[PDB]
Amino acid sequence: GIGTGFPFDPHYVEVLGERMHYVDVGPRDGTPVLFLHGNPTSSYVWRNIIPHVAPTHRCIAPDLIGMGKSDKPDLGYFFDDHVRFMDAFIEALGLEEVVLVIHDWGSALGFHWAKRNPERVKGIAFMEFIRPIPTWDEWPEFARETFQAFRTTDVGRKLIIDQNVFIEGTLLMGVVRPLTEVEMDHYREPFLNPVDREPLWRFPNELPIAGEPANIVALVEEYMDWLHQSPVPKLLFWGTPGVLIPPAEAARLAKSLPNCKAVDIGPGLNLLQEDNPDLIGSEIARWLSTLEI
Ligand SMILES: [Cl-]
Repeated sequence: GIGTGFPFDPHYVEVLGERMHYVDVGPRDGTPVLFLHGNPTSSYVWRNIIPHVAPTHRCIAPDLIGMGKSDKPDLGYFFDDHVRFMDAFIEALGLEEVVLVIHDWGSALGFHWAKRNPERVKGIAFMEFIRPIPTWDEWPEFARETFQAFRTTDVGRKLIIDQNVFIEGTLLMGVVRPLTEVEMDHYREPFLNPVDREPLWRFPNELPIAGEPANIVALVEEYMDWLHQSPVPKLLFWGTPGVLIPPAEAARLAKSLPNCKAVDIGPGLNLLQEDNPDLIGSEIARWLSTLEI
């Protein structure tokens, strides 16, 4: 079945005075492919996708600051903090032109960096990505009251920080197929200590839903406007019913985004990588061979 191991040798780089962990495999030359995870995952979410790409392209998969094997300083872990560290990680590795493979909050990082640095982005593969959610009616009904509760400093912190609900419950409700105990232990490992769970709570409080927070909504609207005009090659993966990207939204993007190929992965919620890694990996590898990289 789907692989549960994480066989990658650890790599570390100092970034703004903190150590960030990253996977780094594949050939040394060529245009690298930079894989960005979101909440509440790590580079572990790419473990079954990278092996389809690493034969022919360098794959770099960092753990976001405060997550995975990266350092966990006592920050608020706002989106702006993640932007500062990811900007610096990219520079610390000396990356020039990249292809991006992005998911959930990693897609907000990737699209925001791409919009600010369009000359350095040769392609974007994306899935279950951060877009403005116009009203709460556009958040999936089965998860609406819980995400509304997450976005409070009393109940939301009790659930996410004290009780680890984003790992023990929300994560499982973002994958259609059942995760194994081994896989769950990989996802639990960075957050065994409750004091380290701040990013798990701040991330859903940054989601652009019903106009809040206004600053994130504005930032996300900006990169979506860029994406709707930019000629950058685009590869969209979507599933049914999805979470952030329902089928009808995927269809709108497939019809409207320039230079965009859309791939239906079958059943999927948020972590599409956990439901169909073989199709995502093989399609990324095929798409890469068509780029001018
Ligand atoms: Cl989130």
